[PDB]
Amino acid sequence: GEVPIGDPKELNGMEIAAVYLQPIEMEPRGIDLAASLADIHLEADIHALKNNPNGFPEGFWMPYLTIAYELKNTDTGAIKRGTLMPMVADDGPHYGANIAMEKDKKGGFGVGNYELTFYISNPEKQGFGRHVDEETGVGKWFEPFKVDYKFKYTGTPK
Amino acid sequence: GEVPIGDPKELNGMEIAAVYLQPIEMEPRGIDLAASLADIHLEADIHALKNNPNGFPEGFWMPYLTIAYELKNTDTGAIKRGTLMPMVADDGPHYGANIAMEKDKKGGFGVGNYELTFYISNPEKQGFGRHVDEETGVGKWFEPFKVDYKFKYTGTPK
Ligand SMILES: [Zn+2]
Ligand SMILES: [Zn+2]
Repeated sequence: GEVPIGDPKELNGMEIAAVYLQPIEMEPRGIDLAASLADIHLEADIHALKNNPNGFPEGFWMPYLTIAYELKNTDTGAIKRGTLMPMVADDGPHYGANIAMEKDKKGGFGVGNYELTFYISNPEKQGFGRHVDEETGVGKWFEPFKVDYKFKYTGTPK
Repeated sequence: GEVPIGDPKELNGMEIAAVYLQPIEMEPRGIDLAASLADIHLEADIHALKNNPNGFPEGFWMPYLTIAYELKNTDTGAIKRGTLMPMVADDGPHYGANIAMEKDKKGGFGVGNYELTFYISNPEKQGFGRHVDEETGVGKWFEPFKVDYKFKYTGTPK
């Protein structure tokens, strides 16, 4: 199951949605938390809107983004942070991370009320280039920004 | 104002076409050869085919590839190698490099018959993941490969 986290935002020429899923078995091994040690996969779905000012066609996945996350259980105060990594599934690329929830004994990450924040930086931080000549050039990149979501976490999708 | 280089190749779930155009100005600075030192901008246009085996939607740009090129003037025997870098223009993302031809201080890269080779490695080299679970997983990435083109360079179009 895919559970939507809050409502998707249209910001800075992109549609930015958050969902969580069952833990994802991913390769290459070692880069991310193993699926068996996780309770969910947190995903950011980020695609260009129409009239994207940085030259991305409508619907294209936005690549080379840096996406940090903060996940807060507002009931318990438990907080965890990390970064999502780029990967591909049978239905296309996304940003994601396996996350231990109930499995994490270092904090109160069980069923409850959560706040999720993404801190998103533009592709130039990873060295992705942009044409700036008059003939082929595009608009300047957005400055780093945050999007916030509130959701109820009800357990690993079933 | 793109000049086609040879015939496009379809392999490993991708269409791989090459074009050149006038030199472009890229940010961030100090990575790509400066436009004034160049004669052309070489581009690799790489998009998913139908039924891409790694889950990329048809038409999507293929991101996180490592791509080198070798360019050989078959008339003079002059050969140069470099890297293509990911970037976005007003027509979307591509891999490209500004290249000195007539302006190459070594000489031998003027108007003539050329062989161009791309050497391409998969996204895992750059930390890109893939789902491997039964429900949403995708197959292995291609091993490093090359594709070859033949074309006539008719001079700097700047
Ligand atoms: Zn994933
Ligand atoms: Zn370019």
